[PDB]
Amino acid sequence: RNKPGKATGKGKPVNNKWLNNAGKDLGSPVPDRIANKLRDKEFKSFDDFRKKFWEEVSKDPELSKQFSRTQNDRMKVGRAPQTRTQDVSGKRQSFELHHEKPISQNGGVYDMDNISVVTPKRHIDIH
Amino acid sequence: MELKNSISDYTEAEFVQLLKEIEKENVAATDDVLYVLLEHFVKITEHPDGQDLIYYPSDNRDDSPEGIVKEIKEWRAANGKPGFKQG
Repeated sequence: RNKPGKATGKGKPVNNKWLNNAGKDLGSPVPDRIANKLRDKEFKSFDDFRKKFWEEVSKDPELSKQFSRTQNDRMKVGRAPQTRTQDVSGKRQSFELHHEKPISQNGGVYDMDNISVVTPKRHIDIH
Repeated sequence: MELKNSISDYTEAEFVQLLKEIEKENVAATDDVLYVLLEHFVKITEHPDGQDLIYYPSDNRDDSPEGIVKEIKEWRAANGKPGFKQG
């Protein structure tokens, strides 16, 4: 969980509305273009992965354009973008990374094909 | 950037200053201070979209401090609410 590891997976192609369906079922998948930048890279912890993940989003010319300037600034420094106010939940006001298969069951900490992006509300509902 | 009690105590320029402080805290390692500034932003503007004006700006206006001030001014004016201090 908080232990190092290599990221893997292919991810999926996405449109100009990547996070549109993020409070859906399993949310939005890791963009294929993002998985290529992260694949086979060693991370200290999942937190380190998440930080790099969002940085890559801000760096991807196609995805960054789907976010406002302030959103892009956050992600650049490794912070998850803020969700629309309607999708928040308490102090959880930003998109969260979800593991389809929990770390305990089958695990898959850095398996980008087991990671998706969901809103705080969706994460609570799926749980 | 003293947090005023009302948008009426804020000149437009002062509100812009508050927005740049928010942009500064928006790139910090934590959101503790940021969330306080955002809450204040929501309270004073009283805009129904709250912080979405910052993170999810309408494409019919500039995504910048000026665009945010403009949308706030137009919404408050259209609703007969007191606006920014002329100073």
